[PDB]
Amino acid sequence: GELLSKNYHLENEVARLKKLVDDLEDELYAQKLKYKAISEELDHALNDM
Amino acid sequence: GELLSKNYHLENEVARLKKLVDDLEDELYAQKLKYKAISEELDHALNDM
Ligand SMILES: [Mg+2]
Repeated sequence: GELLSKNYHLENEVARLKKLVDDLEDELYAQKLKYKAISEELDHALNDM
Repeated sequence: GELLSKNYHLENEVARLKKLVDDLEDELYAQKLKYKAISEELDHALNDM
C-alpha cells in the first residue's frame, strides 16, 4: 500500500544519495592525487625550461 | 504504527544527504577550478620552450 510503497522509495532514495556521497568523496580523493601530479609537472616544466 | 516514524526519519536523512551532496559538489568544483588554474600555468611553461 501507500505507506509501504512510500517507505520503499525513501529507502531507495537514501541509498542512492549515500552512493553519490561515496562517489563524490572518491572523486575528491582522485582529484587530490591529480593535483600533486600536475604540481610536480609544473615544477618539472620550469626545470626542463 | 511505525511506518510514519520510519518515513519521517528517512525524509530527514534524504534532506541531510542532499545538503551534503551540494557541499561536496561545490568542494569538487572548486578543486577542479584550482586544477584548471595550474593547468594554465603548466601550458605556459611548455610554451616557453
Ligand atoms: Mg550544487
